[PDB]
Amino acid sequence: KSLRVSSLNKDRRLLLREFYNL
Amino acid sequence: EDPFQQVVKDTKEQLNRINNYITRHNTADDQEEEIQDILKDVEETIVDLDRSIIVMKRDENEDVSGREAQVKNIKQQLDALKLRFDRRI
Repeated sequence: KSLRVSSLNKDRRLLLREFYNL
Repeated sequence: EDPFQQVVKDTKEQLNRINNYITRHNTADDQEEEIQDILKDVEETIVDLDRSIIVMKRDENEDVSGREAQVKNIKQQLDALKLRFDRRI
């Protein structure tokens, strides 16, 4: 079984996007 | 909710998932490379959360102490987990 959480990478990219809005 | 809170939640979940795995396979393994890769990604994720706090702290209308406590908590979870992982025999 995969240990990886779904959307984790997507969510990180949304964080970094927000980081450049600020 | 906000992008910061989502990543916090994903990170705790991701650490918790490896932690549950280690409990069930506490001998030194199919997921060994995988776990190292994900833990390193988590390290770099926490750096991103810390940078995000740094920038928000510049805004006088923001209190980042709640976010700072969440990141400290994640770092503690990560540290406890790394030792469990390292000590599989």
